[PDB]
Amino acid sequence: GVTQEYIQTTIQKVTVDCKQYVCNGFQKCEQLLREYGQFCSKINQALHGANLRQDDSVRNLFASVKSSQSSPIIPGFGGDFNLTLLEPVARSAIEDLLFDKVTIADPGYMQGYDDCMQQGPASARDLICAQYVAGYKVLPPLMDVNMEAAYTSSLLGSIAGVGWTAGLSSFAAIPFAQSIFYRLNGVGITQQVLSENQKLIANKFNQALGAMQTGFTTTNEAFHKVQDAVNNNAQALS
Amino acid sequence: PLMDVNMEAAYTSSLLGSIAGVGWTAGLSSFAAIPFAQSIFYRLNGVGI
Amino acid sequence: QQLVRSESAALSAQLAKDKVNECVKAQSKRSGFCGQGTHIVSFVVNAPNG
Amino acid sequence: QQLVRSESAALSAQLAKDKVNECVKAQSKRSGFCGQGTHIVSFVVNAPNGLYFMHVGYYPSNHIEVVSAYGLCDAANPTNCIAPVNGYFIKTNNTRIVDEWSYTGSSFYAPEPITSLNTKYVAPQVTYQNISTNLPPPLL
Amino acid sequence: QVQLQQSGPELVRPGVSVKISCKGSGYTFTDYAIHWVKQSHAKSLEWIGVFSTYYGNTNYNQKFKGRATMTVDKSSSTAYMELARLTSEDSAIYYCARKSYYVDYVDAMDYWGQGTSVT
Amino acid sequence: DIVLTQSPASLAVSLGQRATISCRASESVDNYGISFMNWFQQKPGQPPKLLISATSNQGSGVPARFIGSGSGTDFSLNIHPVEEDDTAMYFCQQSKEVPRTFGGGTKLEIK
Amino acid sequence: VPGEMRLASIAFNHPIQVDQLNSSYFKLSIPTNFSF
Amino acid sequence: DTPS
Repeated sequence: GVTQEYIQTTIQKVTVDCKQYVCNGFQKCEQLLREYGQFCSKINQALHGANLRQDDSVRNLFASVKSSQSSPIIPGFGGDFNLTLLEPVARSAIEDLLFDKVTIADPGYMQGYDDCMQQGPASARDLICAQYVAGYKVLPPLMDVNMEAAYTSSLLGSIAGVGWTAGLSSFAAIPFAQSIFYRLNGVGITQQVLSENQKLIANKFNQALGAMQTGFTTTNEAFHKVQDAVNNNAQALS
Repeated sequence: PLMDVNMEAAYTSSLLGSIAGVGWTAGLSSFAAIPFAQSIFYRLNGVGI
Repeated sequence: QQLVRSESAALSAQLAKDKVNECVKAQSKRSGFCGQGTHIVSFVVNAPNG
Repeated sequence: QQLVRSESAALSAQLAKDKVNECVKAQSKRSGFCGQGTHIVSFVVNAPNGLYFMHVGYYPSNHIEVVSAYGLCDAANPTNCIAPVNGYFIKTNNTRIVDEWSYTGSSFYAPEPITSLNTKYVAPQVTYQNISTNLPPPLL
Repeated sequence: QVQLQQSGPELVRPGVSVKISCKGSGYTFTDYAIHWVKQSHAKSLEWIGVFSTYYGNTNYNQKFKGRATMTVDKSSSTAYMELARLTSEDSAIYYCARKSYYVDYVDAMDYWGQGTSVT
Repeated sequence: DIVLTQSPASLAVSLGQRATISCRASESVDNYGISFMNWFQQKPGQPPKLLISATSNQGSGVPARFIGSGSGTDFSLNIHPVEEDDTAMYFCQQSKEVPRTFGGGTKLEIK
Repeated sequence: VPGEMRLASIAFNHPIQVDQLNSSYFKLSIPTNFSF
Repeated sequence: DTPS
């Protein structure tokens, strides 16, 4: 059977123009604000440091994600196990299911500024267009989704496996099913039972795998947490 | 509070009954059901006595 | 508000890193971490902000 | 502000305490913790407002691919199977060893004759290689 | 500069054991196994056995399991080999050779001794 | 070990002629695609000399003219520039299994 | 003095690939050198 | 740009 968890690693990165949030360059404001100009400098510095911390954590995480070596991945990887998490070579279909069920507003960057502007649909209601009214700026993530996809496939390539000593030097490079059998002997299941039930194991395993298509409901708490991470980011801007 | 204190006590009663097995592999599913004294000696052999 | 959230995110990110270096990279006998059914291989995928 | 800083410092101090009672006092197999090169001894020194750690580590280089087997049996006797302990059985590429197979450590490439010190008896499996003539560990 | 100096040929009488030697030169003697083969005719040759010079490990042709053996004097950098129970059918040319791996996992016979013979 | 045979038992050629030697095995010798086939050269009054190995048609003590060929049960040697000093007995040898037996060989000669 | 800054892609270092073989034997990757 |  399966369980799921969501662990947030970032806060959306934003900056605020400290002139524009107060006024639009009207000159009475422009002169009056000078008395408080050092507060804006403190505001900008604090926001800047916060954004640096967000990018620091990303690099630190990826340093542990990378491996010196990994298996290539082709269709039919994992043998008789279904492995629908494999990419549609692409981001995995499972990642796309998550992205489709999430209710987040359409992204900035491209076309950005011209998706605020009249050269687009009249029905846009994005806070991203409000970014260019309010003086907000939403910074792009450091991680790049394509590079991120490469990192997640690299992790899949380290599978098979965890056994055969620490695994921190050598790379076993063996089929997935064999690593499963190794793990099941690791929990006291006899080898004889495992050989008798090999197809049964694959069937029960793929039954649990198939249950992932019911995993995107509001009753799935990990899914709910993903949605509220998005809600919190949008809420602060609003 | 979310839970009645008697149910909370019932949860800790089950923890007292979860002792022995402690070891005997990871102990994850099997239950040895042996006397407390025996589990103590098992733990004492765990440090080489 | 942003500073507080950023710090909690940093701590949360450390937890994720710990699971990658334990729950994913190795079988574990510890219970606790990972799903509660002993442990057998676990997987991780990209999610927004995490 | 001062109260907030104090609380975060207490949590940070707990982390340091945990590493002194694991990362420093003993070798650890968890990885993640300590330096990123397996683990070997680490040291700690005083620093203003805190503790400063140094972690010695092991970094692999010049990786090669070799042929290896899951285990070895005996074509004359299916119940005689063995498997390496904390190491691997690899096909021999060394002129000192007359045997077709050799034992190595997993942290560093280094072939050696297979001996009973490096093996354990295991239940047989279909993927184990069968020896058609001579395998000295055990001879019988 | 690898060399083996095989010992000279002998017309040994039957039922006498026969010892042959071939000291190494120009390489570290203990890092390579010695191969021993028999030539009864220019078209008829067979492997006799192998001796590790580092660990003393051996293997032999099963026809000679109750017959010939090999030994090494590591301090003298030399190999010796001997055949028990000589018969007239055992007259042959013999050669020491050095183990090598020009290809991964492929045993090669590399350098060869000049040959010796027994009758 | 697997039995080796070779043909033609002798071959006579003109100088500079291309030439080849067949060398069948009783059973395929490839294990993990390694093959383990060595060819040797010998002349009377001399020890055998290594020529080639199954993945080495250059090096291993010879010029590129000694071309190894084949897989499974069939192997051959191909030399496009035969010279009078290439006349020798030639022997396939199998390192795949003990005893590490080898073929009776064939002999090349200039007409 | 120095010229203009240069735009660049962020590099991605690929792991060394190792083949996952069929049947009873397999390729194994092992380091041949190390450093402290 | 590169160092002096």
